Amino acid sequence: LPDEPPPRLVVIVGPPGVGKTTLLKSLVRRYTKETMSDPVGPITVVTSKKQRLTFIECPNELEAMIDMAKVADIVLLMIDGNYGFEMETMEFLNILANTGMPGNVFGILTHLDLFKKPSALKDAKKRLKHRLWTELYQGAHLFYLSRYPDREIHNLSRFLSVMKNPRPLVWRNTHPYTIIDNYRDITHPTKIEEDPLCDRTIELSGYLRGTNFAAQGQRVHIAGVGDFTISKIEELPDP
Amino acid sequence: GKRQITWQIQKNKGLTPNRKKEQRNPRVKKRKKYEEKQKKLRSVKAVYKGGEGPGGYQGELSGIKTNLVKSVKL
Amino acid sequence: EAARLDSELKLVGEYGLRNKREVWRVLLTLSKIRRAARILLTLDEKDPKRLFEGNALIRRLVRIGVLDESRMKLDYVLALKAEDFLERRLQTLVYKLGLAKSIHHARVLIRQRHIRVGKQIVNVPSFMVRLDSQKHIDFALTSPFGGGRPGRVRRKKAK
Amino acid sequence: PVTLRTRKFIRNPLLSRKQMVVDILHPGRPNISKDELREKLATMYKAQKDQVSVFGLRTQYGGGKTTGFALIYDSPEALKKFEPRYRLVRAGL
Amino acid sequence: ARGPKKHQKRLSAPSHWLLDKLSGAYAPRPSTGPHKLRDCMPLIVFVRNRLKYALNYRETKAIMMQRLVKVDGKVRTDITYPAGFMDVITIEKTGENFRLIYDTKGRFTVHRITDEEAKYKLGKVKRVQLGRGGVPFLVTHDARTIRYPDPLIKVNDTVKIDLETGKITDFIKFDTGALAMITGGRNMGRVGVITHRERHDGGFGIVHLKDALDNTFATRESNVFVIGSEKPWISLPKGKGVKLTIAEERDQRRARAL
Amino acid sequence: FGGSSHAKGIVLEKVGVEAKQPNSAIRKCVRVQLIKNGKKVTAFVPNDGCLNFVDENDEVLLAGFGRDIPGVRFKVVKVSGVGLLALWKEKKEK
RNA sequence: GAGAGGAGCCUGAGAAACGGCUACUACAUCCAAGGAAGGGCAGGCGCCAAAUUACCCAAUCCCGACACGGGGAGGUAGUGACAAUAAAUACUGAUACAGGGCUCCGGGUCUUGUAAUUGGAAUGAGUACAAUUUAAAUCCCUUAACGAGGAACAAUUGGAGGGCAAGUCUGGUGCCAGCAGCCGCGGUAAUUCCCUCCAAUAGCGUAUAUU
Repeated sequence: LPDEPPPRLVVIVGPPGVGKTTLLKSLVRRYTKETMSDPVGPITVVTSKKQRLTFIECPNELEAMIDMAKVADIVLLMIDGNYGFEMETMEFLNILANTGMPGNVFGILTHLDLFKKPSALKDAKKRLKHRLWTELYQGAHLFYLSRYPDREIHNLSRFLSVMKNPRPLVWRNTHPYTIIDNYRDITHPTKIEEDPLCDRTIELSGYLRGTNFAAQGQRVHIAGVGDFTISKIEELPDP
Repeated sequence: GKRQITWQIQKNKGLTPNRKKEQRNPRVKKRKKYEEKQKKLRSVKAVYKGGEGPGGYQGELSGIKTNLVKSVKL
Repeated sequence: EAARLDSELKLVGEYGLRNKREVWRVLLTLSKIRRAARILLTLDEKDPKRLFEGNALIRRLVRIGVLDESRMKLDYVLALKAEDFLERRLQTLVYKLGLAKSIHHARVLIRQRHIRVGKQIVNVPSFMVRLDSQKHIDFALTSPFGGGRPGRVRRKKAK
Repeated sequence: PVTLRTRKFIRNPLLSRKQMVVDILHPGRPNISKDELREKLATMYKAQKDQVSVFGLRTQYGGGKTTGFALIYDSPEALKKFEPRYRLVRAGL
Repeated sequence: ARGPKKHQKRLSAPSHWLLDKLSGAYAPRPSTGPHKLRDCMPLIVFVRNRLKYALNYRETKAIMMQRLVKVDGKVRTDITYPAGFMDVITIEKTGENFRLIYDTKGRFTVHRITDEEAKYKLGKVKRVQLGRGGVPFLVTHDARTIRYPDPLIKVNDTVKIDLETGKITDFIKFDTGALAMITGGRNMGRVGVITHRERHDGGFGIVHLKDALDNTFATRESNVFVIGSEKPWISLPKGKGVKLTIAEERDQRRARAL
Repeated sequence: FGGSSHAKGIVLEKVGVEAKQPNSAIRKCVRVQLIKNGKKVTAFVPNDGCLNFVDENDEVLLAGFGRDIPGVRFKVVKVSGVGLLALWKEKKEK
């Protein structure tokens, strides 16, 4: 699929540090133009001439981690320092080795402030880098962030800004998918008001990622809830 | 309340051949190998092992065999 | 082969070693020394580099106590073997000087910091002890065998 | 305690400090705390707490001996106008 | 190359200074002044290396800037400008000085020396020629211009000035059969005694020298430096500047060792 | 196959998965599409358990031998980058 | 030695100075479309991924109204099984029971073992108060204190060989033989059951070129 590409999807995975996930989220937000606080779910970020990106916060539910493990274009693997690993990182890692191997997965490492000695930090860094090397790839790129630096996130940008190729995985070559950016609820006010629960029409709006859609009357799966049918397609134009 | 990772996870042994505590240390393994091959040379050839001990020759213990000629023709 | 396996098994059994790498190491240094003695024997006597160079080599091997101080000839330094070097090594001097009960106990009592050699304390059991420094092999001062504190098991025993 | 034997003293009349070698020992103790040693070079060569500069101070092998290269002034303004800045901020100045 | 730089290289640093091979790239290059590159000896190299009276340049500038050190009575608050030749350097408190001389090996050495013996200076005539006003004045080898001398005092005389106005109180005459330091050639920096002078129309007429123990060497007039007739003005260097052999002088050192 | 030491390949057909003997050479051999040469050579997967890991269409690295079908010549060493013995042991996933 | 590019120009002690002006030549950026400002090496990918986007002018040294102000020389550290070096993963007793252990068809030798019961010492990896080293940190050198009983503080890489079902598959003049067997009646908080030998050993295997 040689498309003039959509935003490449980057995952932020890790243990239940939610402050870690939104930490790196708002951190790379301040690397790009904005400075906003509250994260919407999928948030696209313009980078340079090849392809802009998009960023997401994987919740602590690993059903969503296997959903976005099916999605992920490139991977950011956010991991503790004084704790070793937790289970959810490994579950995502071989859940992704099973689902489909992306072109780029990167380790990135937090909580380096909570130490006592640079010998202990260096020993745990070499050990933990070795366990990423045996679980993931021989000589992968791991990273370190001590709590808001800018130079480390700058060369991090110099690694996720030189996108190579989203290596042709088969399912993502022949299956059409789209992560819903904007949630939109269209219902008649006597349908939503007179009936407490009947059904509601939902305009999910997003960027077409997969193979080409059906021009009329498509069946479509939505994660968790189930498979539904498209009542309508509109398309916002682009420059 | 963090999910601790277990030991096989940390060290992917997987399915390795079961090995010995004597094989764990190579110096112990060559120590237990030399003791056995010192033992087997007792069975084959004749070792000195001291002369008459304390008691002073209680006879030729472990028998005497009269037909046997254990010698190198020269 | 099998002559090397029984030979190096006899060396790793006579003297308490861990692998055959140290055997090959000792035979390598003996190959260099015996090689130098050979190529000094190529010249005649009264070749002054055989006199002074071979004289210096036999003085150095008398000094580190491998060649016995009685014999003073380069043929007698050609006639060496690896049990001289392993007989001069520190571990076997701990056992043959009776600080230890067995040779593996001697290597434990060397990696364990219990022995000193003169002023140093020596962790390496492959330490080529000099003949002059042979006498001063003894237990270290902070060890339980050279005075000092009685160590972990007796501390947890007193408590 | 600490044992104190000074080697190669020089009166150093050029700067009104003193080019001193001060060789100390702590046998059996942990290490010697050079600010407490700035409370030790006060009566032995008549210095106040400001004008005791100490550096070098490499402990010899196996505990015990410890070499120290020290410099005592005769005025704290000579300390400030003759002393380096990292030695000042390390020296609480 | 193509104009001046102030960076000195370290493998090419010459003999008189005793610089370390360590500590980064660059060495303390001397800048312009009285003398050339060779017989220069800065206060950087002098008070830090030759005397060990320094730790770093906070201390050395902290010595130099406070007006305690004098060079010919001048303050000389500069690090790159040189100290001269056969030098008089001041430690005026307790009344001592530093004459720089050669050793018996040919390199410079410090000497604590008195106020009188320091307060005169032995400076060679470089030139006696005609300038403005119609007078032949004297260009010294080291620093200054001695205007209105005695009119027959010519070149190659080495002058006892009193250092105070630059005026001749005595001179040592360029002569055959006289005692002279040599600063150049294959045998540079040696006290000897000249036996002859040769003319050599074609450049640099020379002297034959034959020392106390009959060793002959013929060196040029540009490097000869007549240091004394007998008249011990300056301090005597070690071993009378004879430069004997290392083995025999070594046996003399072991003989005179305490 | 003397210029390079390992050749990549596409697993084309698992030849003889319907055999009866569990560790016979019929069940062990696998048809391989060589990438640069274009030829089709069969190679020995060293176990039936490793044959359960050798899947269709996958990038598979092969090597030679050195010493039921004497004449099948190559050997499957990797499947999709991961080594096949490290897949046979429980070392790595794919 | 030659340097967006020809053509000219200016400064200074020293430059045909270009990371300085003036036109012309080839592109290209802000605009309210008249006008303006514009002319480097390093980084990543590349011709499925493996060496930091580190900290300092503290030393040594250089430059300026000049003790301060400035330094992409230099120093300090981080990764690294490509090598090269030293060597951990234990040491030592006591008793009890067993009678065979080993070696070449019949020989030859005399103490050997135990998933047997117990007792001792030894601690070094590591955890780490401190202090020190240092521009600051770290490593080092000191260093109080904790720090070993296997189910652990959890040595590997190769090869050779034995045993096995109410299992499976194949051959064939019953009961045999073959290849092989994580798969068996039940049972997964269900079960507690079978290994020996050789090699190198913090290193080892494999493929081709091969010598």
